[PDB]
Amino acid sequence: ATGDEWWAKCKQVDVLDSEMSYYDSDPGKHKNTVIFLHGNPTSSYLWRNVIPHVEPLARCLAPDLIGMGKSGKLPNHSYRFVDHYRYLSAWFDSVNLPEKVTIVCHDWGSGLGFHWCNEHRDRVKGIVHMESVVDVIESWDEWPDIEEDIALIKSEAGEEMVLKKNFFIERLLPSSIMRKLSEEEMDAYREPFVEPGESRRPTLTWPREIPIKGDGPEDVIEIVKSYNKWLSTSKDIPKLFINADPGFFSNAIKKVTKNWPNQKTVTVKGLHFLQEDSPEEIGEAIADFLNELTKHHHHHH
Ligand SMILES: O=C(Cc1ccc(O)cc1)Nc1ncc(-c2ccc(O)cc2)nc1Cc1ccccc1
Repeated sequence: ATGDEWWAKCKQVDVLDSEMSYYDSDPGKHKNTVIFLHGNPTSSYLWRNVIPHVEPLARCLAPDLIGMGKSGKLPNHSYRFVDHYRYLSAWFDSVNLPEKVTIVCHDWGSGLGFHWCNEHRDRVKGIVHMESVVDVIESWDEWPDIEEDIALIKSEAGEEMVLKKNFFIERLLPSSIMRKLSEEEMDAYREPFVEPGESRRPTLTWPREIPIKGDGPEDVIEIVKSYNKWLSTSKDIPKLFINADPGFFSNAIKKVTKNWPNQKTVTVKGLHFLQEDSPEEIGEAIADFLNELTKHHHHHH
């Protein structure tokens, strides 16, 4: 599936001063509805082999975050978490969502989705999350050891690595898929970032936002602390954690969420970009989760 083939099935809608591209399986159809949120450095294309398993059960939306995929670029090249939330938040209001939705999310898309859910709790049918931002990083012994890499990316070498050498696309992304991407799959991911310079800025700002205790930005830390607190006691919100084996953040997520009520776990084969190694098994687990939702079980503990 080429990039042009994927985006040919996608829509665009104005958002604030810009526009966002997005996949919509059933525009205008008020039914069971699932929103898929990608992360860094991917796009809605990441969900292309997952959505077909969910589409029979739900209208599927998968937006391109601002500055990414086929969505607009911001002329000031500010793509902090709050910048992204601004546009995603407005996007939610513009695609005719029913009263409650299910969020499926990955990486920084789970940061944005968790926060959106925290701020619209009455609209959350359920949350599927994987390789997700579930808490502030307080110890590098509980987490993958990227301390030195984050420091490196925060320095001036970050601009060279990403703006000029597109590090996240050309090295990080394929390093954390187990299979080898086809070269039309790789071009799909290169496509939004082919012009060197500031078009790649979103893939540099995103790791610069990572919520590290005593090193991460206070606004992202407060947002994460506050949706982590909410999720930790969200007994009324059904949740699926898709664990990637061996994964990247998966092991740290496994233990950060031990205490969370009403969360089931399913493990699949994968590193960070698990959707490219087990698309079908991720798709089936979502369909199972969605079939169980409709039973609206009254859980005891
Ligand atoms: O900052 C993030 C977002 C994030 C996701 C989950 C989570 O629990 C906390 C934060 N991710 C990130 N941020 C920075 C880096 C990173 C940067 C440089 C480097 O040499 C290695 C990893 N990696 C990553 C994730 C990643 C992506 C692809 C492959 C491996 C790992």
